[PDB]
Amino acid sequence: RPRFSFSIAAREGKARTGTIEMKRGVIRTPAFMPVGTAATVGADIILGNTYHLMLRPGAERIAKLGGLHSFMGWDRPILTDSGGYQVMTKQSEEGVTFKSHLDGSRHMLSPERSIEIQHLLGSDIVMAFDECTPYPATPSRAASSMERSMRWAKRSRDAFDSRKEQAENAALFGIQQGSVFENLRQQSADALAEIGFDGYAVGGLAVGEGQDEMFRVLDFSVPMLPDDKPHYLMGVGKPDDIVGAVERGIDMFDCVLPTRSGRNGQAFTWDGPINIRNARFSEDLKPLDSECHCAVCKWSRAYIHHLIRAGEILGAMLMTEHNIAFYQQLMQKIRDSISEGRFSQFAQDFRARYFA
Amino acid sequence: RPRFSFSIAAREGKARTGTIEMKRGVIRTPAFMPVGTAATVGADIILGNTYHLMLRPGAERIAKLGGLHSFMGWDRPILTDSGGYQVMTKQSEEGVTFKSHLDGSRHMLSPERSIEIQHLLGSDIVMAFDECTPYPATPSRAASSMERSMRWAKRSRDAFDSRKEQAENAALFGIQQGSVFENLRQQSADALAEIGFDGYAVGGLAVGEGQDEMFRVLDFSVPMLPDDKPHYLMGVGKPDDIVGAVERGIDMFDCVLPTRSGRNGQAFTWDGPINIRNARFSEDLKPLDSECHCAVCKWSRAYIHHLIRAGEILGAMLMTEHNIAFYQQLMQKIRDSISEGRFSQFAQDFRARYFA
Ligand SMILES: Nc1nc2c(CCc3ccccc3)c3nc[nH]c3cc2c(=O)[nH]1
Ligand SMILES: Nc1nc2c(CCc3ccccc3)c3nc[nH]c3cc2c(=O)[nH]1
Ligand SMILES: [Zn+2]
Ligand SMILES: [Zn+2]
Repeated sequence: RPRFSFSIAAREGKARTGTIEMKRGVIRTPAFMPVGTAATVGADIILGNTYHLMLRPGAERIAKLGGLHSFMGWDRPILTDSGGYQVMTKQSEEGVTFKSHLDGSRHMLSPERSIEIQHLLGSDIVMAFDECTPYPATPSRAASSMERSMRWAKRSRDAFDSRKEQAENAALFGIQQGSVFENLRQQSADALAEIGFDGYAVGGLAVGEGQDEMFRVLDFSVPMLPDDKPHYLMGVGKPDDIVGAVERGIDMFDCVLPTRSGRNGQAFTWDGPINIRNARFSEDLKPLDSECHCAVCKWSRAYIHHLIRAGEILGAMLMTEHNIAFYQQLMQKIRDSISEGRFSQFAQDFRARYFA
Repeated sequence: RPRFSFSIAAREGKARTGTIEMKRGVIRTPAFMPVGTAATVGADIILGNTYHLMLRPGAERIAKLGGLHSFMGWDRPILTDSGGYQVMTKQSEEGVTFKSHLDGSRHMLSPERSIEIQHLLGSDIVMAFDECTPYPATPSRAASSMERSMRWAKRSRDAFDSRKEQAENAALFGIQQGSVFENLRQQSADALAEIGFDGYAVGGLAVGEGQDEMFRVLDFSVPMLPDDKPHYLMGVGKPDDIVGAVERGIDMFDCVLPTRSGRNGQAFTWDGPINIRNARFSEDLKPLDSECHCAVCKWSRAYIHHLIRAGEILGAMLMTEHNIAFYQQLMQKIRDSISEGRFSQFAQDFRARYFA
């Protein structure tokens, strides 16, 4: 396999389905990328949590232990974020400084240090070091923030290219910013394409703007990115957010929801989310989702309800496994429907059932 | 398979190894019986938690859902306790009354109601309704308590025999009491044998007495029980407690330790218990136990350490899976060594390593 090759196998409207080939494995797109620590080692790529890892146990320590693949027992691709979003504290053109709440140790984050940390973690897809602009933002502040992120994007590119093992075996994604403003999104896309990256992320969304505004921003933002490269929407999202983002040309997704909801009693089903702790499930013998193929859907809603209400860790684990599996089944149905030219119909059918 | 058949295949000293045949499966002895809600569905029999189940969701509701086997997705034998130990509040010759902290509902427990609840749960091994005598106890109070438990044992026998489906398909164990007093233990054993049960439990231990006292009580108590029937030590115990109890003729065990320790960072290993949260494991690449065959022993001590320190539910789940698996590997090595006539040597080797 090559270091990085993205090929589009089928299209329907703005939606695409295809593959990213990397040395450690093939990623089927559109892809959902789950938190790597969420369950036992389906997903083609998992996330490492750069910000958490640089605090505990530290990037150098992870490298001493053989890198994240050996550490987590996962030999397929891993994507890491650049760490600044999670941090953001004192910011400047050099980077961000912050104090660890874990032990008071001081940490600097800069484009160069972010790339170095991700190199030490051994991730396969490295994110440029950006500034996630807060929402809402004025045009002036969004522009200043986006401009700093583009200078940091070039510094991330150079730092990545200066590490031969990283340049030859990993891939680097640039991150578009610009808040909700079309002209800043265009300026950011042009700056990123002039630098050149392996894939392009749409950053600065899933920050509280709501689905309508998010879709409006995707409508003009995704076409600004190189069509022949993967498009990664960071932090998105609920199942209906994912369907609509694929309809707007997104290829890759991550979201805290499947694992967070799995810890707070919420299960995703084709009939929408349910809170399994509710008394209405105490005698419900149907599996979590009727059509779900996951291992949990052996276990009834009644039993999972019981486990969670009883405080048993098994309950939260089964809920999390189901949610992660549901997201991957969603992505499989998206990929198959695009490939078969029936994605528009799938999206309509999905939304009628999910919101009924 | 018969309703109940216990056969002893080999002996070494007071230790025995063999099988209990029941309609739903064969139980290899000496057996460890794990909490059924502890992990996904090795163990030959699991425990139901009668006291918890009669409060949530209620025995009638479990029966409406098809009984515990269907509810928990476990088609092999299940043992249930009689519920009074866990309850013990107002006590009398009729039984015990108590108020549920969950919803203030009033509940009575009597020998008849305890047997009925266990019938509704559908368990395969039913415990007689006893009074677990507190420790320490005076001879007079231990005697009064033991005498009440023997009257309740006969009432449990009669209630069990009056339910044809239970009498024909389940088994009933009587529970020896008498605190630490040899003459009361003898009186209790004689009373139970005159009633007649399928197996005999040694109750009233693992209540704070310490291993020396527990072994002293087993030394004279286990020989009082019918030799050709299984001997169940309730609530025991740490791995070294189990080894010494097998050396004294016990066939069946249950204990909260594997799951409790799995939730508080403690892992059982052949080199003794370790607290995985300790910083000394942050860079330890060895699996939880070096010789352990469980699935966790793919994962290093360093990674499990990280997961638990990071608050990830996956960490507690892997710890619990390892501990349950370690207990079953312990029981397998006990059974094999007795069968091969090398159990005395195994016990010596186990204790030298476990306490080194
Ligand atoms: N670098 C960066 N990360 C974002 C994340 C975290 C994604 C991430 C990837 C991999 C691991 C953890 C987190 C966002 N989450 C929601 N909205 C987000 C926006 C951004 C953004 O603009 N920039
Ligand atoms: N009925 C009874 N139970 C006991 C338990 C719970 C065993 C149990 C079995 C199955 C499920 C839950 C609990 C004890 N636990 C520690 N020491 C114990 C003593 C007794 C006892 O004397 N009587
Ligand atoms: Zn499922
Ligand atoms: Zn193990």
